[PDB]
Amino acid sequence: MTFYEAVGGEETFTRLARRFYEGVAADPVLRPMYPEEDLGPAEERLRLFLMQYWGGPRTYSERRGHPRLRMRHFPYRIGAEERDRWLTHMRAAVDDLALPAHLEQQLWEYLVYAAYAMVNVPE
Ligand code: HEM
Repeated sequence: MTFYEAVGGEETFTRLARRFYEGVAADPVLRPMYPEEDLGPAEERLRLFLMQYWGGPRTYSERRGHPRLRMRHFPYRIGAEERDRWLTHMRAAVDDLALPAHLEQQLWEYLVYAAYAMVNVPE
């Protein structure tokens, strides 16, 4: 019984990636930063990544290799502003998930830390 299975498995992340990406999609600043006309495959990459990370299927890494996230975000201008907006849509996406307090909190803390860590603009 992993964290993965406990929070609701695959359909929880689908829900989370989906709700996060609607928030991202409708963001004046974040949206033009996702350089795809179609945001479907980006959603998908997130969904899979989160699954894998929390102890679900290793699909992400069998499709793309290692996550090396800080490396993969290297092309992008991720400063305090971009991070804070990313967070706003994650919070909203986590909230809608309506997970039990402790499971919510662990997932949130991770997401917070990871974004804080993703900031890569010497500033
Ligand atoms: C901190 C603010 C962040 C910004 C502005 C940001 C921005 C982006 C952008 C523009 C892309 C490419 C999307 C595309 O393909 O069109 C991307 C990819 C991705 N992001 Fe972030 N990101 C942030 C933080 C995070 C965090 C905290 C996580 C994970 C917990 C994450 C997970 C991913 C993953 C898994 C990909 C695709 C990885 C792959 O290429 O296989 N990002 N991000």
